[PDB]
Amino acid sequence: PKMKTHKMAKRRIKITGTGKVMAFKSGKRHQNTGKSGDEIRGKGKGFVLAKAEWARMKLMLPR
Amino acid sequence: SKQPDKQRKSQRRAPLHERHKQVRATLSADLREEYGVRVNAGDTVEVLRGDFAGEEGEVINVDLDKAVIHVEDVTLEKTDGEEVPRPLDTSNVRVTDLDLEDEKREARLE
Amino acid sequence: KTQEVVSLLEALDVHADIDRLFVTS
RNA sequence: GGACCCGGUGAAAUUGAACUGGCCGUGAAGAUGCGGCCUACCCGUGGCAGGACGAAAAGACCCCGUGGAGCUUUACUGCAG
RNA sequence: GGGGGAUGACCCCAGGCGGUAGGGGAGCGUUCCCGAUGCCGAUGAAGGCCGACCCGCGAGGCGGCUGGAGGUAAGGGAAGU
RNA sequence: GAGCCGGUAGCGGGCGUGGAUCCCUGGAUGUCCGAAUGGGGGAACCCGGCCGGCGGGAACGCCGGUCACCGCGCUUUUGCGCGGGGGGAACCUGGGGAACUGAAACAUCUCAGUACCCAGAGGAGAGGAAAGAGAAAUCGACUCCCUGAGUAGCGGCGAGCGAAAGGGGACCAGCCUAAACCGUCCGGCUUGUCCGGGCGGGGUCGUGGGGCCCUCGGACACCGAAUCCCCAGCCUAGCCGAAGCUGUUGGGAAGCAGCGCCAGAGAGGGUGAAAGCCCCGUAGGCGAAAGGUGGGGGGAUAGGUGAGGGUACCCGAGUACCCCGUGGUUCGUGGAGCCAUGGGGGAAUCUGGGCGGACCACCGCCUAAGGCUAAGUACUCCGGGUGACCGAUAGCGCACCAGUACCGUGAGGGAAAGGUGAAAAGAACCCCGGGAGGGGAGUGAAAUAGAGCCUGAAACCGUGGGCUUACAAGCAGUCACGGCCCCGCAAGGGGUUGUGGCGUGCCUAUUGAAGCAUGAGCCGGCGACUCACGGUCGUGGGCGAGCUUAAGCCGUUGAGGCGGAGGCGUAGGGAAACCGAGUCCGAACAGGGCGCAAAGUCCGCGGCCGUGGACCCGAAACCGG
Repeated sequence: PKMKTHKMAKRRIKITGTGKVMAFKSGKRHQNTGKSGDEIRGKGKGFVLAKAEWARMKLMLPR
Repeated sequence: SKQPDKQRKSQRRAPLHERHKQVRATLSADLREEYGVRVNAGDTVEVLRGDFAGEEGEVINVDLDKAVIHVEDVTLEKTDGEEVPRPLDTSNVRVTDLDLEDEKREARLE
Repeated sequence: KTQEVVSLLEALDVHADIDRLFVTS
């Protein structure tokens, strides 16, 4: 039987039929960061390769 | 009785007469052919195998017990000397003169 | 009768019959 | 009084295996077994301890495992009272 | 790899081929389940004992002696090998 | 159905077809312990009342029978008559209830409500006609299997834990009582109208019960039992039961040969070496009882409920509901409910009162705060069946004078050891010798089959023979050349070595090893990358929409075949609303995801990945009894 860090599955996660997977930018923001603006324009989505294998897998099945 | 060993279980552990079941057989032409129902046991016959094969003799002792019987004829002598009746391998056993001079013998088998 | 088989037997025997293989409908 | 010679009995740890010499050199840096050399017949028993890194025991002294177990206080938390 | 392979195989030359973790391919015997229109053996099942034919091989075959009863599968399957 | 006094084969004696041995069932005895229970006690022993013969009581008095513990009802009277308790491998619910270990620490968490202990029910308990579930105004007992779903979701959101309604399936199934209303009374207070307990009314299934007034209406509706025989199934033995003989190599044949039969029963096993036909009480197939336990099923027992409107109304509970403190639940303090309760307040009897997850309006559901209820799932001590299950170091450890020998005070541990043969025919007699044991004879197919006596290998100790050995180094040895010795695979090889020639053993861990680093004395057998559910790529192949749960039926062999809840692909993009081959950011045509079909899917077989004790043994320790 199987499941998955359901977690990460929650937060950051979720694949495209492409056989690939992505999670929201993830620079700094949402903690400390009076910082700047344009930097703001720094949160869309970041797709890390290689590892996204543990991931995907470990999730595998439903997502 | 549907397995190998349940044969020792309803033959010798059960009714010893079940071993009678063993004294089963036939014999000469007469009697036989005539049928085969209603025995005698300590009757006469003449084996049909073992060196002694094709021999002439009679039924001496219903040994069911030992699992077979003895045939005066069929026998042997020791080494000290004296003669003696050998063991009768139930197996090769023949009976034609169906012991029945005894009205009760003729009222069962022949 | 299983001796009417000895029949419809002698009808067509051989070795393949060897095989054989009953079955009605 | 053993040990030694007789007769009777008759174990035991360790050990890959082995007919196992000294040298001066060497190799993983303290070699009977590798090189050169010198002495060198085959076996034994009564002994004498040096070497076989001899035996005993997978160091207790050491460090390493985000091992364990006991006592301590202004260590953390929690319970008993 | 490449020049034609009929199923073999045969010819050239290129071209290496030392290899532990470790990666890929190919084979060997071990006890069992088939008996894919399969059965040997009292003039020996099998194990044993001994060998200057067959294979790169792990094994085969086969012949001589032993011993009392078994079991072999030409082929695929299975596993306490 | 004709043999026997059990495994004892041996001596000595005996019962038996005017139905013995033994197979069955119901008996009567059942010495002492053990809940023990008459009383005591270091169990298996020692003590007491009543009856008892009366008994040797030769001119002198005893065992036997018996009897009685204590907690339970209650005909209470002075209490007479019923139940219990002790077991029991495994399985069941309640009562109580833990660390390891994972999280690569560890306090939350996990292992778990597991392991253990306790109590107790049963042959099954568990549970069980709904103040339930959820929301299509849809569903309805409880249980269990598949599925839902590893989803919704819980969380130092980390390791992990991880529901349910709904759909498919097995089964079906329903009933009661306080429930003061009515009347009956019985006992009290003290006469009224109070509480009381036995009788009925009703004694609620899905809201009704009474009490009143008119319509009523005037026979098929059996449960968890109750009942009768019924097929009562089994209970061990029930019994028939197809069909060959000659010849032959053989110590033995059932083999090799010649002719012959069976047949719904060629399932195997025993038979002197392998039979359908020799034995088999077997499968063919029919058989079978006076006693012990069912459904099916037949009947009455049937116990038992079973229609109409109206009325101001009184009648399933002592605590619902609320505050705090825990539980279970997927919920780990949370926006956090339902049900269950530890303490404290302490409502209502049908416009009543909980519920549909804080609460509130409205809608929708349900009617508690007592009880009984077979069947559908679990478990093997027992008996059977079957084996790609074992073969004496494997299997339960234990294949038969083993949970016994033996160490342990104890709790507890806990072994080894099977095999002659066709049957004893098991070695009379003679020999050396105190014997054991060895030499002959005899059984015999063979005893180098010979009494722990089948096969009986190695290691290891012997007896002879070939070769070889005293100025010689290395485990090894292997290449050359020589002499002796034998040539059942001869002009080629066997064996042994005298010399010389080149040579550092073998395993783990190591930068590196002969080793002086460890591993091993020698031989034989056991002994270490497995299985399951998932997922993951590769491949062998069946349809491209592919594919099957659980179950229903069919089953010497037992033959699969139907089952369409589901689940992965059929677009995806997004937190979502939602849009959609387009979409999210945004107010901009600048990018992210995707479109572009390339399409899987089931299965088989594999290299792997997660959960698993999971490549195999290894410690110090923690936790329970």
